[PDB]
Amino acid sequence: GYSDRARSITLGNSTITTQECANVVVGYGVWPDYLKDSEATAEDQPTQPDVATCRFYTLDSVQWQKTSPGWWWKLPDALSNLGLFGQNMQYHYLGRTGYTVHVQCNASKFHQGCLLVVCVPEAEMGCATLDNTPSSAELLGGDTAKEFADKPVASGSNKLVQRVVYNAGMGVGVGNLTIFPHQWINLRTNNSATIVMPYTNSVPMDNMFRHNNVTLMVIPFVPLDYCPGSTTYVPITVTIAPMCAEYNGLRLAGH
Amino acid sequence: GYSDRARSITLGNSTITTQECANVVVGYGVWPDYLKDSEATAEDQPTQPDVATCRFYTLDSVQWQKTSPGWWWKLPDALSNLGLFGQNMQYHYLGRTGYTVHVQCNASKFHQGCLLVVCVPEAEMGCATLDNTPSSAELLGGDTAKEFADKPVASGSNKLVQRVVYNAGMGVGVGNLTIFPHQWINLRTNNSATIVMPYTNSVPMDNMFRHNNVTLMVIPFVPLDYCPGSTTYVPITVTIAPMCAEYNGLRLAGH
Amino acid sequence: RVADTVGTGPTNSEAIPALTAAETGHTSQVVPGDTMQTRHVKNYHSRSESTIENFLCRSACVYFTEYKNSGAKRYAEWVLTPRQAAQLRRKLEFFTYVRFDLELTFVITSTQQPSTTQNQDAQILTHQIMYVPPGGPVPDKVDSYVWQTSTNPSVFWTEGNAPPRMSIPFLSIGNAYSNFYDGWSEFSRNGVYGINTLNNMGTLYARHVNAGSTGPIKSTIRIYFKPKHVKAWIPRPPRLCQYEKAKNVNFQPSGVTTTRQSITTMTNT
Amino acid sequence: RVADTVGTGPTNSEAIPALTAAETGHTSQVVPGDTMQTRHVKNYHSRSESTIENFLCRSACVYFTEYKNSGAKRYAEWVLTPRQAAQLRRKLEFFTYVRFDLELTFVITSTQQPSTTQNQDAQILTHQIMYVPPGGPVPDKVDSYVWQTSTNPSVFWTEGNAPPRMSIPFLSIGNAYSNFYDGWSEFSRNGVYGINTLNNMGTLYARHVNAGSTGPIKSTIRIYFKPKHVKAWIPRPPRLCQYEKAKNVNFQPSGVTTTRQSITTMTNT
Amino acid sequence: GLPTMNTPGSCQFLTSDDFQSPSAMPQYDVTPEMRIPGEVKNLMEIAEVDSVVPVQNVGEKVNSMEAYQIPVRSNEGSGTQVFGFPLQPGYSSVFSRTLLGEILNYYTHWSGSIKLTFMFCGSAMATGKFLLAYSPPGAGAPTKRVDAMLGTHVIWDVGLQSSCVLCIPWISQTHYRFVASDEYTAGGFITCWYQTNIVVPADAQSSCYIMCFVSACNDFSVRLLKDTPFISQQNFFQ
Amino acid sequence: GLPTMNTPGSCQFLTSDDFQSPSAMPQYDVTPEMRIPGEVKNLMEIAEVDSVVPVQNVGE
Amino acid sequence: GAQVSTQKTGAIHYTNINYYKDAASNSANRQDFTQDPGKFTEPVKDIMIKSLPALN
Amino acid sequence: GAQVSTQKTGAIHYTNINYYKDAASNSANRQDFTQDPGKFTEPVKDIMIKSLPALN
Ligand SMILES: O=C(O)c1ccc(NS(=O)(=O)c2ccc(N3C(=O)c4ccccc4C3=O)cc2)cc1
Ligand SMILES: O=C(O)c1ccc(NS(=O)(=O)c2ccc(N3C(=O)c4ccccc4C3=O)cc2)cc1
Repeated sequence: GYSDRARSITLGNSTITTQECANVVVGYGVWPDYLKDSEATAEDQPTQPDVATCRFYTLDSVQWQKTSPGWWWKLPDALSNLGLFGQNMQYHYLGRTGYTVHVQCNASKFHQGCLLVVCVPEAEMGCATLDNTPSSAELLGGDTAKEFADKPVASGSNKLVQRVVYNAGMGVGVGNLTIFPHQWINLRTNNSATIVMPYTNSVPMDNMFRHNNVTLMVIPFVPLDYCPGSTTYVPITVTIAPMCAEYNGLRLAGH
Repeated sequence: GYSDRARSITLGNSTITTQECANVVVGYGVWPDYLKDSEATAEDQPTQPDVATCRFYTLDSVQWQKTSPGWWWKLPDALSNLGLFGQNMQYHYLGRTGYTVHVQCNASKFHQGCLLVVCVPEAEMGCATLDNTPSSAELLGGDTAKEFADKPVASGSNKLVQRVVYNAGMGVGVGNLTIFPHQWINLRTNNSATIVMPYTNSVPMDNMFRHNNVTLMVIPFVPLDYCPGSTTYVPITVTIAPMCAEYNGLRLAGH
Repeated sequence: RVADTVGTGPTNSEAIPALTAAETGHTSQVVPGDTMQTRHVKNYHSRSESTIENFLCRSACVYFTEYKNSGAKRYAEWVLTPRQAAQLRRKLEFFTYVRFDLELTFVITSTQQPSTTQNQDAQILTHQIMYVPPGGPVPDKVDSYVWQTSTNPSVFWTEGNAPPRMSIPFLSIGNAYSNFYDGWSEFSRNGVYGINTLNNMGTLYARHVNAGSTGPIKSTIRIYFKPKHVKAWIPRPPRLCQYEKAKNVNFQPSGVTTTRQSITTMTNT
Repeated sequence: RVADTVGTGPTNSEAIPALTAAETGHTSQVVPGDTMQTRHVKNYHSRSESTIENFLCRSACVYFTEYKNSGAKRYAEWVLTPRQAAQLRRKLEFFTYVRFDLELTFVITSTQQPSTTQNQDAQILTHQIMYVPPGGPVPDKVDSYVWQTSTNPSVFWTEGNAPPRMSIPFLSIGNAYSNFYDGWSEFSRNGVYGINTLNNMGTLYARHVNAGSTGPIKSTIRIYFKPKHVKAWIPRPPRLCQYEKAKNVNFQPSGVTTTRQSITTMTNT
Repeated sequence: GLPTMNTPGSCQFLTSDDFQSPSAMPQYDVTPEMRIPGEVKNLMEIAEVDSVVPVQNVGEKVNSMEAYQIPVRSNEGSGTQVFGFPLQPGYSSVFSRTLLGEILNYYTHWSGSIKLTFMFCGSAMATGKFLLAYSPPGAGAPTKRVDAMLGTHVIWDVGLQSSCVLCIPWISQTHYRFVASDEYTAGGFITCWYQTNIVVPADAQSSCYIMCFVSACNDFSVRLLKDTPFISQQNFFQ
Repeated sequence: GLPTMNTPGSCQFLTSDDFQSPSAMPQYDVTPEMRIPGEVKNLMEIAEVDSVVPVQNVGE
Repeated sequence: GAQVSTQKTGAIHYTNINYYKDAASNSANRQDFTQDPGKFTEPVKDIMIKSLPALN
Repeated sequence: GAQVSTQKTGAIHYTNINYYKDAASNSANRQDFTQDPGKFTEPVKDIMIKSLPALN
């Protein structure tokens, strides 16, 4: 209907409308749907959270500086605090999810900059120490944005993650991250990215409080830039919504 | 129609008629035609020079002495000066051509002599120095006839071509050159040779200002001979006409 | 069999198949015809030697160990992983999930070791390569009851014949081998990182059956893997920076490209 | 199956199938019947063992190199060209363009080298012949990562068995291999002359897998080429003067024929 | 007895063979099959996706996010060169680490068109026109816009749809080309020139950026597999 | 097992043999075919062409 | 039964009979030609048609 | 299928079955008999008929 600048994604109670943007990028060509009986490995009865764990959970906003390295938020561990998603993953052994990762950032028409919004499934990060693994408090968020750096993280005995924008903390060239579903938030025109992740794993259902199946990375390829004066604080706000959640094996609260 | 002494080849504007000669020798059995889509390697759109690059370009005349070694003219590099053929090969990366090589030489009926007119595709000449390659200014013409010699070219550090009539500057016996399409210009009777070359290469189209697909060689097997007096200057004039020219990849002027 | 070009000609209408935002995460398909005019060109080129399987199905050496026939280490041991050779590893790490069968070929070659032993004469060493499934028994001394191969597969190969070959089917707890695992094995998120039990096909031990020559002989078992019946899902960036560890993705930061001169130079340094 | 003669008889009409100018570049076909009379003779002779393929499809040795199993040159290297042997080369240079598949057979034979080393005993050397496609990696030290044969084909051959054989298909950028190239690779017409990239199937390296005997052993890899599925276009004169270089047609002038006595002598000198 | 004579070719192991085999544990029941999203069945699925080209290089414009951005600025004289690199993927130090080029280094041959999408990431009021030209090998790269015109060019007029695809068509004298450097075949020169200088109003930054993306076309094929040179190891990973 | 007894003739390499073979890179797609002029299919095509005989010989 | 299929030709027939009990011991499926770039390329919800601009 | 063809006799039958995936690994085409000397011999435009002189 008319212009494609408009979009409106209603999931449950919360709606995200955007005045101006572009197309929604759908997964690898699959939209998250429930797991059928010919893939169901669980023998127990699953719950149906429906609309009450499919609302757009608005994670922490982070401020984009004129020159800023980039950010990443793990996916089952950014929602391990918010709402009933954070409950269910803890009371249930197995969980299965899809996402609507919607990154929204506005800017004036005198500002320029360009974010790459990718969603890397299975981002296994390296480490500054070449024989130690990361910690679980540097590697993961807490719904907070972890940010990289533009200089190598110095080696020692530290278990801090290796964080360099250009290697993406994985040891792959940053410019090749575009294979994975993504979109760009070029501030010239297009002010949001919508990436619909379908459930991707080697097993049909997996624990979410020990395994992080998706990692969102928002990397500015063209630094934010403008003239003197104006506004100097253009945040990037992430709204993520679980989609087609399904759990099994009703244990008890844990870690 | 009547006598076969007559022939008349009209290509575009220029016509070559000959009062007396013999049959036209057609290629290997193929007459040059345009390259079809099942051979077209180029993805670009080719030009059609038509009649304006299909006229008989009359190259340099050379004087046949009583005893003279022989001559050769490279084919895409004898026409790299004359007319629009010399332009097109320089503005276009790829080119494809056929030829009508018509060697004309007249003589009186008190003169004798006999030329072999062959067209050697891919004449890769040796060198006087047995470890150096030829130069590009001795090896090639400039539309001028390069002539061989009857004594071996002395070795040194020189990059001058090895030129001996009897080895044809290739290291093959001169008497075996007749496989290739040819004709004889026996001055007794028959005063021209017409050899219709079709495009011959391993690739469908190739640059012409770096590769010379045909080499015309005119070798006198029976020296010109006559009695004292009369005329003493029987030239050999070469008229070559491109046939079914086609170019691609409209670059800019080069070498 | 690839696609073909077709005749076009001039264009002056509002079509502009060129101009289109690439900000939408959509990689547009533009043919020659759109930016110029190109006649009908038939292409017979074949995009076969580029299939996922054919790419991965090439035997690559994953490892090799040495074992003296008379001394200390009379047996070698290897936990099966393709993560010991850079070459094969980088090909597998071009996909997040892969599923395949393996063909294990072992190229065992013996070399005499310098010694002052008198009258050294070999009587054709016979080698035993034994596969021990994950959670099997573990041999120590080379004479242990473990080497009886009661249920454990083994190839017995007499030297000077076609190299031993055996197949392994797809053995994974899951439904695909994970080439990248983000997660721990422990619920408290400590310990090993991405050392998940899905790509751990037990151990493979090898030893000399006989006592060979009187003198010492050292043999070199070279292991070859060849992926048959491959299915690969989720493509991902090839590794840039060099590998550092055989179970981690640890790396030292390095260049983004090979450097040259200016932005307008036409020749690589 | 060749043609047959048929009865003729006297001829007194204006036919003269003999007299005809050969100045027109037309090689006339004259039978026995035209210059005499010959009755009907049936010929069952067969012009098969003269076909283009059968002519060229004979295995010819193109080269051989040597490599010590313990010392310096532990590997040999060869840029594939048929231009290293006079015999095969002259047959190929009877055609301007040829297209074919290759069958590479390697006849590796080992010879012990004299030494004062004590108790030299071989344990069946295994040789590796590896094909490196054009623009591949180049091994240096014989232990380089290059020899992992990650994608590069290799034949592993244990000594004392049928010699290794492998096929190569037709690999050419163009649509035929050029046996004679008149042109340069450089647009300024300098540098190499007729060193075109169409007959350059990379390099082939070979080495000893094992450490063989305690003493030195030198092995000799002999390479055999055999053209299958041959198609040959544009015939041309066979080479007269001897070859001088493996990439040029350089020559020293020599005789046009072997000499004899007079023009009317009936016996060769 | 069935008479047979072993042809030479037997008793060898190739590193690219394919045959029947004896099994290990026989009758093993393989796990089921899941239809996990994003199945790959051909390398051309991966090769036809855009990847950012790190066109800029200096010596520290190859260790940051400065590599991927191509500096564009308003210069009063028009005919200035924006960038320039040869098209010779899998050898050129501009495409040596891109997604297309990295797949290409496992192959010796390649054929097909290549798409260079240039995306203007300037201000939203900045304008400019660029003459993106590809000049086939026939001479040694233009040094003026007046020479670049003669080639196959596309004038890109900016203003909404912040990308414009200059599609480089197949111009070669052969049905394949080498990935590794050769001089029998070459790939010409890709240059960009200002057609009409970057006009930027007040309060808008006068230095913008362009991004270059490399992708394969659908008329693309690679042939003859070899193994990469851009990966290495010394001792085994312990 | 299919009983066979190797007849003598096996385990040799002739220089004029002809057999099936294992391929190198499998599934390689050979380049197209052009109908380049002057195809040769028999040596009698070449042998039935005139060549000048150097009948005279002396020493120069 | 004997499965007969054309050899991979550029521009014929080989018998092949599986001889082993398992189906994990059969020769590789080198021939298996399929292409479907509507996945990673153009993953968008509503396909952009090449005749107008993607955005309004 | 099995291709049966006569052995090259002077003046019978052999089974041959291609066993390899590629068609570049099949045995040579030793039998392939054709002759057509209307090429290099007599390449003239208008064929000279043997009953009169070529020239007038
Ligand atoms: O290879 C295995 O299957 C095999 C090898 C060692 C093995 N371990 S054991 O149970 O400790 C064992 C250890 C030694 C012997 N053993 C001897 O001590 C001996 C002395 C003289 C002749 C024979 C033998 C002989 O077998 C038998 C069994 C089991 C099986
Ligand atoms: O053949 C190849 O595939 C192969 C040979 C050498 C090679 N190059 S390397 O990456 O420099 C390398 C160099 C040496 C070793 N290596 C050792 O240093 C060693 C010591 C003791 C036991 C085994 C080994 C062993 O493999 C492994 C790799 C790669 C592969």
